[PDB]
Amino acid sequence: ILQHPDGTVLKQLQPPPRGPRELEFYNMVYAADCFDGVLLELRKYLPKYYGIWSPPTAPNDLYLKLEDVTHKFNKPCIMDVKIGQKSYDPFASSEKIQQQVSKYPLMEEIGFLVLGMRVYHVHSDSYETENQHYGRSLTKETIKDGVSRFFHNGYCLRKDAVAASIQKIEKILQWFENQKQLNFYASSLLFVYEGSVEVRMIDFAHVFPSNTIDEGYVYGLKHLISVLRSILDN
Ligand SMILES: O=C(Nc1cccc(-c2onc3ccc(-c4nn[nH]n4)cc23)c1)C1CCCC1
Repeated sequence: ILQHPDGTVLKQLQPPPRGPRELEFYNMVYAADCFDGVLLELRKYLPKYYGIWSPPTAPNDLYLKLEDVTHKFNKPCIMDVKIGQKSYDPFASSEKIQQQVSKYPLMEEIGFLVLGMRVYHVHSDSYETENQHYGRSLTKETIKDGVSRFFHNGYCLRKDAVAASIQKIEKILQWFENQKQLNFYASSLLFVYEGSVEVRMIDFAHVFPSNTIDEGYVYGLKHLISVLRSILDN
């Protein structure tokens, strides 16, 4: 992800087939002549899409031009959470499945994985960053405290941001409970709050047509909501 001053991010397409699939996803959703009520509603929860972009002198180098969801914040606190019970898609080989489950074998049980966070700390005027090994080290015993860490800001637990996060996730869940045409694998929620709320769906390299509820994604959202709810009792 490259941040542009104009309030956008440029995401370089991942190698095939992932990058092309993510392009086609954005193209389908933001199709100008689209009057599909499900897809129109979905736009609210995605970054705004500004189309494919490539450098003037390099047509080979493909990017997506997306809304920077963090742009309107002064000191954004950011957390990326991968959602679902399976991080592999319906066309993965046995080895790919093994690779994906190996990456975090608790995905089925918990239904989400923290990819990382950046937390602004007022007292030090500095950022605490956690990488992918942080979330992958979390178990059922430590997931609540693992998530809570994100909301430690301003000499307190930011229960305001926790409650707001629940409310925004709930709307996304409502969308998922009113559609059976898309299933989402290895996609994320980006959480942002002001450290000095946004919750948006990102990363669509493994979104596929379906004729069923995305039960794994729903499970993930519900468990995430349950964890966040518990944090409100801290
Ligand atoms: O700091 C982080 N992430 C971050 C930082 C700043 C801006 C944005 C971001 O803002 N709008 C976005 C729209 C789409 C995408 C995206 N990424 N992959 N596909 N699409 C990203 C976007 C994200 C990470 C590292 C630790 C905590 C999580």
